[PDB]
Order: sequence, then structure tokens, then C-alpha cells
Amino acid sequence: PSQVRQNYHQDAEAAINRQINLELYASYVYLSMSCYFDRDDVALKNFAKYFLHQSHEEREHAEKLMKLQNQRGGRIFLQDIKKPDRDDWESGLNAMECALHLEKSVNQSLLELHKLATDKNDPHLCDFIETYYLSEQVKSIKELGDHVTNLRKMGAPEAGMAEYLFDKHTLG
Amino acid sequence: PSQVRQNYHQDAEAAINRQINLELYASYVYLSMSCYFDRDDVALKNFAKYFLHQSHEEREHAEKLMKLQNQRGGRIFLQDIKKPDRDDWESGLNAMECALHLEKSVNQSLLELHKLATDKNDPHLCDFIETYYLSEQVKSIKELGDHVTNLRKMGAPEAGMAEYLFDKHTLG
Amino acid sequence: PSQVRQNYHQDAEAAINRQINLELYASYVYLSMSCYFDRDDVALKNFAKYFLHQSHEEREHAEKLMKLQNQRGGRIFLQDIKKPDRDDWESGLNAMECALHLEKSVNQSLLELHKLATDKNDPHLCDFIETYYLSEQVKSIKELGDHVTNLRKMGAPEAGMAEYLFDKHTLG
Amino acid sequence: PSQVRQNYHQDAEAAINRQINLELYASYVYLSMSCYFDRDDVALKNFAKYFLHQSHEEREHAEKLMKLQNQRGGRIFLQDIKKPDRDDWESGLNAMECALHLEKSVNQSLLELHKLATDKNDPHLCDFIETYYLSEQVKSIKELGDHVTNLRKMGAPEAGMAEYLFDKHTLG
Amino acid sequence: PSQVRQNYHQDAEAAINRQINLELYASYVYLSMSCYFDRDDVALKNFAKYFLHQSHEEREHAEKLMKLQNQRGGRIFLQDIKKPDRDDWESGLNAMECALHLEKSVNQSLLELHKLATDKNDPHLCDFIETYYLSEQVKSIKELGDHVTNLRKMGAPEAGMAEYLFDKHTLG
Amino acid sequence: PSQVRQNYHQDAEAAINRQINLELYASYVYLSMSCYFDRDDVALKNFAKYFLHQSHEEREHAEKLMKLQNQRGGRIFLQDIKKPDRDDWESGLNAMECALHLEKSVNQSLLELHKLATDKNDPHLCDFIETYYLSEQVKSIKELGDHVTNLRKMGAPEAGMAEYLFDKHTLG
Ligand SMILES: [Fe+3]
Ligand SMILES: [Zn+2]
Repeated sequence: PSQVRQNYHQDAEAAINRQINLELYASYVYLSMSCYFDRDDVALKNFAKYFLHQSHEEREHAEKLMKLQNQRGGRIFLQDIKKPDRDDWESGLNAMECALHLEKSVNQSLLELHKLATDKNDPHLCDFIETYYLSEQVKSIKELGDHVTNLRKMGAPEAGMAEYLFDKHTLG
Repeated sequence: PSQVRQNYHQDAEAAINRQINLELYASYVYLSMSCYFDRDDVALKNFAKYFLHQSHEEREHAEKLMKLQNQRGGRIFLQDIKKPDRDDWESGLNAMECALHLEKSVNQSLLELHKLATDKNDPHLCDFIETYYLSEQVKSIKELGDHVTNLRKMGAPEAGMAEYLFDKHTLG
Repeated sequence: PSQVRQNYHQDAEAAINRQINLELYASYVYLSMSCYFDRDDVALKNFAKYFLHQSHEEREHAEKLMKLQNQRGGRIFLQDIKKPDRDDWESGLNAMECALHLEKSVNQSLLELHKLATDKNDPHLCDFIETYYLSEQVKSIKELGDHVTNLRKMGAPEAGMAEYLFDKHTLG
Repeated sequence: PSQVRQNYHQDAEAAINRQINLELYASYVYLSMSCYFDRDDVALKNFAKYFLHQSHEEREHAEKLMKLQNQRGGRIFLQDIKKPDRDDWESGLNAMECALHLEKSVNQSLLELHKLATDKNDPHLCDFIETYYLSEQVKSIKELGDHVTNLRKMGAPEAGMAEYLFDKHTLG
Repeated sequence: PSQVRQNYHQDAEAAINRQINLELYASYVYLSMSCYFDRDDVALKNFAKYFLHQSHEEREHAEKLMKLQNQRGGRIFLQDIKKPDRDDWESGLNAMECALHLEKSVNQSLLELHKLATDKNDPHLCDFIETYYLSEQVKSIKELGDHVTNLRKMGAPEAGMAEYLFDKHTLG
Repeated sequence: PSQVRQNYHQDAEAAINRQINLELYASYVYLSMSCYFDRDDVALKNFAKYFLHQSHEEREHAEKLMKLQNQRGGRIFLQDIKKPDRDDWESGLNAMECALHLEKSVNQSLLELHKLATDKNDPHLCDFIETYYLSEQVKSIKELGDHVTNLRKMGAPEAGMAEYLFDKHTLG
């Protein structure tokens, strides 16, 4: 056992590794979205910038989980970062909806992680999750819901000016 | 259900609405205290300023609860803000004691809210409450206890100079 | 009678208390509108900011009325702040129209207050009203009329881009 | 009962007093380590500075705990601060290992305190512990583990240049 | 013997260790006073700040004695820091009187230390004591006498405003 | 065919996608190395920082390849980022050797990419590779060779002070 490990259940370590993989996958999905919006035939620069920022934020969340794992004496066991479920995201609105679904799934994973840490009576793990990931997930999910709502009202994707003007105003 | 709603129990939403109403009522009570101390026949400008600041802080707490409600996909259902239980607060000491009682009741409501969020396994709600309201309630209750203790020792309300000097020194 | 009171009719005192309640109610209604526009399924951040500013301005108007009441030796008697007539304001255009109606009603109340103060020959009360509330009410009513006109011409709420672009340009 | 006390179990008060004593004892032990490394025949100035900083941080932790106890209406009951288990810490590596053991024991005490506060449904106490002591304990334990690991790899204490160079580089 | 030790009698080393313990005990007593004055039911913030400053100054005096012990080649042998004689100090005036008694006892200990260092013909120890502790003790004892005199004249503790106004003016 | 695509062979598109995957894998491997060196039982902060910087640089290289693919009208097709071949890198010297091998393999892939772009007569692709990846690969491979040489000469890993001093001086 690690010299620093204390009140850090093994299955909490495994859940943290799984959450690290999930955050890396979310970063990869956001990178895919950014790439799709950097396409010449999509050409939504602010959508691409927003999703690239989300990808970097997800990578930072993963790195923070790795730092937490090392802090608690757990060992990081990296897995394959699965490819995003598709390459063509088909619209700014569809990409925002997929990002909302991804952040809701990541929030569900973090909620299960917090539940596990509570069951194992790991107050530091619970505090770390609720301080650095749960509030961030709620804020990101609310922002994505706002984006999806605005795009839907604007008439996206059918209304071609909708996505362009959302790119300029909301994301620019 | 709201597109952003996740792990947000209906009764947690109802408790948040009730807490919003309670914070608005506390703001109204503090406004009443400030108005009472702005009276010509009371004329405690720093008591009035202190209670006006408390009223604005309570309004900000309510607004933050509304922001949380919207963040979690819950719907804000505002109720009548009941009038404060009295218009004449009868002294700086009595007003401070009533403010202490009000903050204790608001803290009890927040504690019940945290208990409900814990029973419903809403870690984000628990973290939000404990981060933005429980520490603030403890600090405010301690400050009000200090104010009441100092006013009682100084001889308020019978010692008419006690309230004036507390207004100038502690609240000024 | 208050030592500072002179040429302040009791019915003027009651009218000022009623106006304080009405301004607090207007603040509450504007807060409700801001909450509605902070919803994930509405997501009009500048509408929410505008109505929150209106709510804070109405609260400041009530605070100034209470300061006036204390200045004149009258006694502030706070009443229940009634719940806003609805929680779902159903559109930016509808919210602006309801705000216009609310400000017109508040202006009518202030006009009746000025008429009363003129009847009781209270020149200071009349000057206070016309200096701090009548001009503000006219300006706010004109601004709300402009907002409603622009939203109606834009095609709101049927034109989904109308409310979004009004949010960005006029309110942003 | 203190006028500010609310949802503060007496046994939580006793546990906080015990944690006060434990943090003061940790401060005393760190002071002893700093003194040992300020010895002419040890002469590790950065080890002494590091352990003096740890002692002052432990004293600040105890001060914050007593501020919390007063904030919650509990009564601080100070006990004898037991002398450190020894005066000669016999090496930088041994002192770092003893500091790691001390911080692990303090973290275990804080974990038991958080468990008790959770059992007594004291969300403010739990939040205070996790916000100000659990994260700090994890960080300090990780830092001490890093220091011990680096000293062991360097060959300390047998390799006499190991402790000196760790003093200069890591602690300097 | 320590390589640096020179003209440093063994009993001078023991007296320095005893004085280190006494200064740590004085720091602990001042910490207890500060905690008592941070209580909600006495709530004298400037009394608490003054006694916390005294506690930190006593800790610094102890640290300087440890530095002197190491400088002279003596070995620091820490003992249990006895708990303060009581937790409830019962008043600002009583706390100031107890602090005066504590500083006079510490001054007596330092005077005996200087007497011993003179008997052992340790001019450096005598100079260190008279330069860093005797003048400080005389100044602190005079300040505490002034505080006690002012509180007694003001009518403390019976005069409730006495302690509050001394807290504000002298200690604030 | 993309409206912007010109002189961009399908083989070049596929090779760019493969190089994107390889750069992402290199970033993942560097992240694994950084995490390994952030372990309590490794505790080489500058090794961890160096490998984290390498991981971020590899991610930036991948992002630049994605930008190039979109610029040329090719379509980014992301694949699974395979887990690094090991989790425990077992040494600073071993990690540097593995990084050298990884950068040599990435440089070989880039060289094959340049060979393909030359065979397909894609001068812009060749220029992009040789301007942004070949010089960087040569510089990184030389730096890693220098690091490995210095660690080997220092006696790493057997000389436990070797890795620590390389961490402080070369990487710090
Ligand atoms: Fe060196
Ligand atoms: Zn002293």
C-alpha cells in the first residue's frame, strides 16, 4: 500500500480511474466536435472554439482526477480512450445536444462516484468531487441547456442564420 | 422534465422554493429593522445601515437560491413574502435579538434542506447549501450573538448611551 | 406625533405605505421575470439581467419611499408582498408587455399619490414624487414601450430569432 | 446553552476540543523537529524552516478549530499539550517519516471527526472539516510522502549528501 | 559536548529549557484568553486580538530561547505544556490581571535565569536575556498594569460599558 | 469532395488521420509518464512537469494536424487512443528512454507521411510537415537523447540521487 494512502477504498480508486477515462473520452468527444466545426463545409469558428475549450477543460478535469489519485496513494491505470460515437455532428444544435448528453452522463458518473465515496466514508473524496466536478458539471449542463434552448428557438438547424448568429453572439 | 434536470428530486425543488421564500422574508424583516432604526425617534444610523445590509444580503441569498433552482432544472414558484411580525422593533438590542432568532430559524431551514438533499442523495445541492449558506449562517449567527452580548453588557436598552455607542463603535 | 412631522397628512402617510408595498411588489414581479428568463428552457440572459435590474431599481424606489416616510415623521407599516400574478411569463415580448403594464400601474399609483399630496397641500411630498418617481416612471414606461414595439416588429415570440437578437442587441 | 449554538452536538464539541489538542500537539512536534534541525550537530536550516512552518500551520489549524468552536457556541476546553515523543529525530529522513506518521494520525482524527459530524447530522461541521482540514491533510501527507520517497531514493540518512542536497533543493 | 558549546553551564541549559517551557505555557494561556474573548457570550474582539498577539509573542519568545539553546550548543528538551489554570477568564479586567500575573511570573523566571547566568559567568546568556526578554517583560508588565488600571477606573467588570469601550479604544 | 480540397490525395488524408491518432497516443503516453512521476513513491515533480508539457505539446501537434486536415478539405476520422503500453515507467531514465523511443517512432511516422506527400506531389503537405513537425521531432529527440545520456552518466536509476538531481537541475 502507498505510504500516503489512508481511508481510500480500492473500489474508490477504481471508480476514480474510470472517471479519469470518462473525462478523457469527453475531452476527445469535444475535440471531435471542434474539428467538425472547423470543417470548411461547417465553418462555425466560435462553435469550434467553444468545443475546443470544452475539450481542454475535460482534459484538465481528467488531469485533476489523476492528481487526486496520486494524492490519495491510488495508482492511475489508464485505459483506451474510445473514439467518439461519430465524426459528423451534423449541426451546431445537434453538437450542443450531444454535448449536453455527454455532460449529463459525466455528471451521472460523478454522482455515482460521490455516492461510492459516501458509502466508503471517504469525506475527502466526496469534498473533492463536490468542490471541483459537481458544481462544474451543473454549470456546464445549464450552459449547454441554454445553448440548446437558444438554438432550438432560433430555428436551428433548419434556419441557417440561426446557427451562424448563435456562433457570433452567444459563442463569439 | 427540464433538459438540465439531473438527480434533483421534486421535493428538493419544493424545499428550495420554500427556502427562497424564507430568505426573501428575512430580507423583508431586515428591511423593516433598518426602517425602524431610520426613524427620527430611534435615529440609529449604523443600526439601520447594518440591517439594510442584512436585508440586501438576504435578498442576494434568495437570488442565489433562484439561480440554483434554475441551474438544476427546477422551477421557481414564488409565494407571498409575509410582512415582518412587527413594525416597531423597540430597541437596537431587541432588533439584534430578533435578527439572531431569524438567522437561527433560517439556519434551521437550511439544515433541514441539507438533510433532505442528503436523504435524496443530491451531493451538488448539499455542497451548494454547505458552501454558500451554512457557513454564512454560522458566521451571521455568531456576529449577531456577539452584538446581542455586547448590547446586553453595555446596558441596552435601559442604558440609552449603550445603544448609541454600540451604533458608533461596533456598527460604525 | 413625530417631532419632525409637519404638513404631513396621515392619509399621505398611508398612501406612502401603500406605494412602498406597490414598489416592493413591482420589485418582486421583476425578480420573477428575471428568474423566468434565467430558466434553461428560456435562457435569455440579457432579459434576465434587465428584469433583475428593474427588480433592484424597484427595491431602491421602495427604500427611498421608506426613507421619505421616516424623513417626514411618518411610520412605515409594511404589508405582505403579494406573489407575482404568474411564474411563467411565456416570452420576452409578454414579459416586456407585463412590465409595461406594471410600470403603468405604478405610475398611476404615483400619480394618485401626487394628487393626494397636492390636495393636502404637501409641496415637499409632491416635489419628492415628481423628482424621484414620476420622471423615472415616464422614462421606464417609454423604454418598455420601445422594447415591446421592437419585439413586436421583430416578430416575437413567433419569430424565435427575434427575442434572441433583442436580448443580444437591445438588452446586451 | 450558548445563544448561537444550533445543531452542534455536545460530543461534536468534545471531538473538536480533542482535535484542538491534537493540532496543538502536532504544532509542538513540528517545533521539536525544527529545533532538532537547528542543532549545530544537525545543521539542516531548510529542514528546520520546513518543520517550523509546519508547526506554525498546525498552530493555525488549532486556532481555526477554536474559532469554529466559538462560532458554533461550543466551549473550548484546553488540555495539556503533551511533549513530543522524542527530542532527537535522528535524521531528516526519520523526521520526515515521523511527520508523515503524525499527519496521517491527525488526518485519521479529522476523519473520525467528520464521521461523528455526519452521524450527528452537522453539515456545517462536516463542511468546515472537509474544506479546511481534509484537503490540507491530504496535501500535506502527499508532500511528506514525496519528501520521504526522495530522501530514501537519495540514500538518506546513510548517504550524508542526500539530506544536505534535499535540504538545499527540495526544502530550499 | 557540542562542538559550539563554550562557557555554557549545564544548569544554564536546564534553566533555558525550563524558560522555553514557561514561555510556551504563557503562549498557551494567552491563547486560552483569546479563545475566551472570542466566545459569543463575552465577544470582545479586541481583547481576543490582544491576547492572541500576546500568545504569538510568547511563542516567538520561546522560539528565540530554542534558537539560543541551539546557538550555545545546548540541547532543547521540551516538556508538557500544562493547560492554562482555567478556561473561563470571567472578564476583560480579570483576564488582564491574570496576564499581568503571568508576565510578572515570567519576568521572575527570566530574572532567576539572569541571576544564574551571572553566577555561572555567562555574559552572552546574560546579555541575551537582558536584551530580548527583560526589557520586553518590563514593557509588557507596564502595559498590562496600564490596562488593568484603566479597566479598574472605568468600573470594569461591573460597569458593562467599561470593558466594551476599553476594547474599542485601548485595544482597538 | 470538399470545396477547398486541392491536390490532397486520399492517401494523404488517411495518413494525416493516422498521424493525428499517433500524436494523441503520444500525448496520452506522456500524460501517463507525468502521472507516474507524480506518484508519492516516485515523487519527481520536474519529471512529471516535463512529461505533462510533452503530453500537452503532443496534443497541440495533433490539434495542428486536425487543423491541417480541415484546411485541406480532408475529413478527420478519429480512432481509439490506445492506452500507453505500461502504467509503471519504473524510472526517470526508463521514462526518458521510452519517451525517446516514442518520439523516434513519431518522427518515423512523420517521415513516412512526408514521403507519401512527396510521392503524391503535395508540396503544401510536405512543407507543413517539415516546418511544424520534422524540426520539432529532431529537437525533441535530441533533447531526449541528452536527457538519457545525462541520466545514464549520472548513474540512474541505481544512483538514486542521480534522478533527483537531474529533476532539480535539468528539468527544474
Ligand atoms: Fe546540486
Ligand atoms: Zn516572553
